[PDB]
Amino acid sequence: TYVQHIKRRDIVLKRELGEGAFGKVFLAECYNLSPTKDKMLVAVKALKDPTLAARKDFQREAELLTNLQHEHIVKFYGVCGDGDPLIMVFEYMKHGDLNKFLRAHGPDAGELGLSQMLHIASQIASGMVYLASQHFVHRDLATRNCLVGANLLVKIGDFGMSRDVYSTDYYRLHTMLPIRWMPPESIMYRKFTTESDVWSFGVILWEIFTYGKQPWFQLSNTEVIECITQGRVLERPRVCPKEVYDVMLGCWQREPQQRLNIKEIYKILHALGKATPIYLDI
Ligand SMILES: Cc1c(C#Cc2cnc3cnc(-c4ccc(N)cc4)cn23)cccc1C(=O)Nc1cc(C(C)C)cc(N2CCN(C)CC2)c1
Repeated sequence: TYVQHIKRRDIVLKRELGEGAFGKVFLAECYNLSPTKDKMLVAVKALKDPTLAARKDFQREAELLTNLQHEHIVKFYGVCGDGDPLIMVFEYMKHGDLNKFLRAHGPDAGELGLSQMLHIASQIASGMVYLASQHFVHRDLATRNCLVGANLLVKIGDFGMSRDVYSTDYYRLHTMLPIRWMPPESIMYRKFTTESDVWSFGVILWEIFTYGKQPWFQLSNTEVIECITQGRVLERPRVCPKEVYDVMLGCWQREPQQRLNIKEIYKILHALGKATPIYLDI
């Protein structure tokens, strides 16, 4: 597909946010982008001196995000031309990643109410309904890969593992894998499907209702693999309503075809809310 072309001259970097496998991410301003062409905040990913593999991954990401557009998928504005660094431009989400957001509202840090937790969950589920409709399998759904904007707006992205910060969330089972978020068939057989994404969503629900705590925090990586392989599941958080835990269990059926599908999950989460927010388009 064609990707929108942003001029390098129109981007002004303001602050560095982090670095992944695919280069540094910055808060920036961009001109000539908004309908008024007035400057607007964006996030910029910059890849310096990219290898061939990095260039290919950059192109794959740009094409994917041009094609996958939805209210709850991270919004992508375009790329700069060929050169160094390679630059990709995203919508700025001012509250950052959902895992840090959840932790900032947790007891170990006011707090988030049931309505707010369900709204976060429902928005992620909505994004996943869209991904499933495009036959896109994400493989790394987790709150660390979701962004939070104004009005508790949550969108799904994929940032990968941190380049500069120590992380406990990935383990080399080749490739680093988010094993704590994965079902038995993904760990044992590398089978990744919409159904393994549903498993991960159940783990996201657990993250939300524990304010971002790491799944299986009490277990080493080796113990996690054995635990998941042997069919143990995450325990119900004390502040988690039984109905919400029952949705998690619906995600965590050992047989993938017995799991709730994400459309079913979306409907349930929406019925579970006492006063589900109303979505408008004007
Ligand atoms: C949004 C984003 C960005 C960004 C951003 C942005 C805008 N505002 C903020 C605010 N905070 C952050 C922030 C700060 C700290 C930390 N730890 C995480 C995020 C990022 N922001 C950077 C790199 C990659 C992406 C991104 O999600 N790329 C993406 C998305 C998708 C969708 C279809 C799920 C797919 C892909 N793929 C590429 C790689 N993947 C393995 C397979 C597919 C890449």
